[PDB]
Amino acid sequence: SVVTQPPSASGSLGQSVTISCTGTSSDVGGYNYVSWYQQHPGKAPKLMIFEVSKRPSGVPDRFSGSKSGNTASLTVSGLQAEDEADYYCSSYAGNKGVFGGGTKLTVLGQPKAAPSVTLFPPSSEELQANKATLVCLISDFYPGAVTVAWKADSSPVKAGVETTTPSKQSNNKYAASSYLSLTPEQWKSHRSYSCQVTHEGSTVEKTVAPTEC
Amino acid sequence: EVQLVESGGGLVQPGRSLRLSCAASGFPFDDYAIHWVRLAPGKGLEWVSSISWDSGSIGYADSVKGRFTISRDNAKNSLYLQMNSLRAEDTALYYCAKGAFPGYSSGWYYGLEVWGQGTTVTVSSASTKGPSVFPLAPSSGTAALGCLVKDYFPEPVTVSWNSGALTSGVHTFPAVLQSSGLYSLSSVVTVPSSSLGTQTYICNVNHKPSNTKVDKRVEPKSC
Amino acid sequence: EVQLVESGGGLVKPGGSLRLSCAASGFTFRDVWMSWVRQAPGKGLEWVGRIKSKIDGGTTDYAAPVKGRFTISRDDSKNTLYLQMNSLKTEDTAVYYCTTAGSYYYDTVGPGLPEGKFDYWGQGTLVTVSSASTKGPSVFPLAPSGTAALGCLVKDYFPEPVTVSWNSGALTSGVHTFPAVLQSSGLYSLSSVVTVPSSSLGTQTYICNVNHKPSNTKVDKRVEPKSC
Amino acid sequence: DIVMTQSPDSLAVSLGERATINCKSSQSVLYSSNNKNYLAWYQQKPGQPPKLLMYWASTRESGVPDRFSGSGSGAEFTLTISSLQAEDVAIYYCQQYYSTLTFGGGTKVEIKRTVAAPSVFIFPPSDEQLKSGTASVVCLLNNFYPREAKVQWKVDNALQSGNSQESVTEQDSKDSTYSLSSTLTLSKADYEKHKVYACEVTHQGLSSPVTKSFNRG
Amino acid sequence: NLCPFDEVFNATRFASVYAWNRKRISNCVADYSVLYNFAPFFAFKCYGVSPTKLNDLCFTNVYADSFVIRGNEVSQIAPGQTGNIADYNYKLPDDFTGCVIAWNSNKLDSKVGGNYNYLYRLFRKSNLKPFERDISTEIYQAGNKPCNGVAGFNCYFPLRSYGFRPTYGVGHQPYRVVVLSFELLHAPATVCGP
Repeated sequence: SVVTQPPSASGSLGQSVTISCTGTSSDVGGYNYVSWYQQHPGKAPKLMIFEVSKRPSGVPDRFSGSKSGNTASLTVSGLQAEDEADYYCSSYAGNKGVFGGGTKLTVLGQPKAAPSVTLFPPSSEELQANKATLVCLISDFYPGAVTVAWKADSSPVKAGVETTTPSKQSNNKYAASSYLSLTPEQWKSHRSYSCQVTHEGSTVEKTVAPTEC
Repeated sequence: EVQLVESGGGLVQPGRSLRLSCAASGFPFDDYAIHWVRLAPGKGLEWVSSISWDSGSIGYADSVKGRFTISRDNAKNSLYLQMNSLRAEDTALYYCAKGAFPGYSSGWYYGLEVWGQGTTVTVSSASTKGPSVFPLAPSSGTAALGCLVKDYFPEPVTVSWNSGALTSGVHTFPAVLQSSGLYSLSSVVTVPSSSLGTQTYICNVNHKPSNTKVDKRVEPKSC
Repeated sequence: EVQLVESGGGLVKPGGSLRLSCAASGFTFRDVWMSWVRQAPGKGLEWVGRIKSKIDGGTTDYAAPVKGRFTISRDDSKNTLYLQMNSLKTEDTAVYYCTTAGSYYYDTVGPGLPEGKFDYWGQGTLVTVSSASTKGPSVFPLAPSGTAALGCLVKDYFPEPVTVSWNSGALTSGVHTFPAVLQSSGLYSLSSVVTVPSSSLGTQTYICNVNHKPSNTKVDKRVEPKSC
Repeated sequence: DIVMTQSPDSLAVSLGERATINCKSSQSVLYSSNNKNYLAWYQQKPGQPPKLLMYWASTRESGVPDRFSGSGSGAEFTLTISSLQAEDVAIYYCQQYYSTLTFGGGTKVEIKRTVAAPSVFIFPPSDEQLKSGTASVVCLLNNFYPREAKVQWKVDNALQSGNSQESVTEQDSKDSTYSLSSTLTLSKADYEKHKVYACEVTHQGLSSPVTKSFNRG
Repeated sequence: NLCPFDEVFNATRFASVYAWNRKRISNCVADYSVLYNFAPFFAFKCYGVSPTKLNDLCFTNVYADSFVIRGNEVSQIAPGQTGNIADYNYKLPDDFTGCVIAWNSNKLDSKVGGNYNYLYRLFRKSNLKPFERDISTEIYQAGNKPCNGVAGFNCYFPLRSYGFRPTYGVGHQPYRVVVLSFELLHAPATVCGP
């Protein structure tokens, strides 16, 4: 089967948190070969616990494994910002292993980070392919929530707007990007385009113009 | 170092077949038993198959039962996975992983120490599409410049700068889903302003899906 | 309780032979790897030998200096350890402890420790290897004249030492059984002084009990303030 | 076998200070088959057997305070007492059990203390003894510190030599004090040739030298 | 002339499971008095063979295998019961026509400082053949660098210790095990004890 594991968990900075993991008597309750794996975005999994509660070389004591029947539990004390990641348990089951559904851990109490907006106008090369794109790039912000609003001159545009959901960078912070598509005609028509980036009640409007080239 | 690197994946028409390869390096692979594990978008880790060193013990997963076929050439230090009758559900990232010590089931007992960085497998009926790359110039005490990888499918693309020599200040953004179901990415580097007359910057885009490489030269706009 | 009582040390002539005996009680004796460890005056501990449990073979191991001059024995029915010593030397003069040290790391005994521990040592008997003769000690008062002081002077005896117990050992006010000095003639003299208050001198009969079992001298000397 | 080594040989620190001992082995006592060090630490107060402090190089014996704590692995071990107490004065031995039993050289641990002037007492010869024809004059110096002291016998103001013998105690478990005994052995003949038998004590605790003395009358 | 079962079960020291001991029993009447052998064993189960007075039968040889493992892994000693112990520390045949017995030893094998006498073969290249044994104690050069006969980075020893402590619970308490293999060759049966 698939192993019951809550989708989401949470804990404040410095606190603890437990990630339960419920299987059957033929896996979690069958053998004490329960592992736990940490996976950060765009990287391979890491072995964090093996044999229920044993830690490999170079893994903090903060992390501690345990079990009770068909329910294994991973507890992470002295929670740090970097702990904010996904976690799955593993188990032997006779010539085969099985994983949990997984749990995404969010670490609260991380300090606010202001966003840094960098808007780029259309390149003439692009324009020379009867296309135009403005490139707004957010970064270094926390929490992840951000609103992006574009405006042609004073008048906002909601077409050709595409926007990331903020992802996490090596700065342990976030990074969104909005792309406004235009026709070359629209670009030269309006005297400017702007990118409002609203984050935690504070705002950043950057502005670009065809005059800027 | 002990190093598993997986290759052999991309776009493939639903119902077709495809064969992946895990290149071993820095350990007696010929003793160590190896496993395939896949990570489906949104979903988590899922066991695929397990092959003993001697290839005398092979378990497959219920999902891929009588569909996939694992193999290995101990001489060439290579693990293979022949995937036939592919479906959308297979569409995932495919990791190759070994146990720290050498046992078929040891990997399960004492965990899987070493994992490769994976090769991505897309089972879509959609078409491939190679990117259009465009320079995001600065205007000549640092300067931000980059370039724009635009309208491609599937993921991923890689961007390196100055033939991978320019490494610092670099931030390749995650890509949006183009409304047309493509992708649009933007690599941006921060460099000294003083260097815009001296240094010339080139971003090295690569979309192997398409078999399409691009080196775009980014230079200060004339006004 | 558990206890390890060594018996049979004393004076033995150079090249002579002597049988030490350790009477053990309190713990499962036959399961433990018993050892002898010796100590020369002022010098450190030195392992002598070991006998393993007879279920673990009953192998003997001896140190380099005593290699093939000593012979360890065992009697599990009587719970007693022996050390047979032959071709003794002046180097071998030392106090010999029997101990359970080095056992628990290998032995087959489990968690049910007698007093919650395993490493036990005896008081250990003194083996003096000299070609000299025995001599009984002389007992002389160190008389008293706030808090005064008084003692007993044990003087001239061989070998060392003498057991000095102040008032059946009850008195412990300032008992200072200083080690007996080696005399030019090989004899031994100490001054077991026990500082006690003035007032108290009126009462509190001060009778040090000196015992020297090599010569088998038992002396109870009462120390009285002098009239002058 | 294995040459257990210790350093330093002697050690003295104040009350509640950091007391630090070491051990060096000619081989490794780290057994790969279980990943345990086969090493122990032993406390021995004078006149008593050794007491086990530490085994497996780390694990304390029942009831030993957290004060004591053994660390290290392989062939360079160490036992540190966080804060040295009065009774902690003793010699300690690092005995490995990896190969039979071999003990270290030994490290003597002593307490430093505020200066302590000696209480002094002379005892004249005993009537009983004088019959036998010998004179033993004693001098006591109970409760003194530091250890270094000078005791001169002087008979009718005559600097004596060659006829004295001393015995220092061990540093009192509690008081952390020393005591000394100087015994002046003379023949009855000589003992009668003189009148005043004095003992002069030079110490740090005494401003100017103190003398106690007796008169045969 | 009964078989020496008392020597097997009430032995002072049992073997580490990796070098599991094997005591041949031949030329003796194996009267099974387990029903009243003065020991309340944790459990008992005869695989293939049955304990219901089957003593009447005459066997060629009986190989009694002994060792100690953790309660958790008591099950591992069974036909088809894969795991560490099964795969690296002794294994039975799928067609196991024999009994197996084991019991708690916390008051026999648990040592205050931890028990390190008992060792479990951690890793091994191949799974063990039924009733096979390995006492290999060589370092494995997992690393692309040699070990020079030492354990360290990517250089591993092939054994480990159960470190039994009474504080531990049932799961990690020492449990001794005795196995009953019933051999029947062309040689005349030497043990019946009907």
